[PDB]
Amino acid sequence: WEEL
Amino acid sequence: MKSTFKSEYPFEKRKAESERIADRFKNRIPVICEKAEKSDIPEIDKRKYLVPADLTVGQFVYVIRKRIMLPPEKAIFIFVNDTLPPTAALMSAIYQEHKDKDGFLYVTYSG
Repeated sequence: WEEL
Repeated sequence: MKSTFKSEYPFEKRKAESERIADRFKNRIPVICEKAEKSDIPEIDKRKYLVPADLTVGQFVYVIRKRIMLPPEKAIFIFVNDTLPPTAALMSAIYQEHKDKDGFLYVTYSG
């Protein structure tokens, strides 16, 4: 996942 | 045969993710962002995003942009169930109004  | 996120994981496994996230992350919205089926622009294999409730569409779009090195000249658009939300829209608002029954919010992009 990518935390924006 | 589809090569999406839903098609890759079964409903039950998807919801499992939604919940663990809503559990281990209080202020985050789980977003699945996929390329518009018949769109030409680049396709990223990274589609799972943890977005802050106050993130805006305009900002989310900017992200996908850099991510796929979109020439600033070229255009890109985000969709939520055939709806083209305005760039000022907050992701939290969109989530309440359109989260999927599996717990995620599915967005799509194109040019």
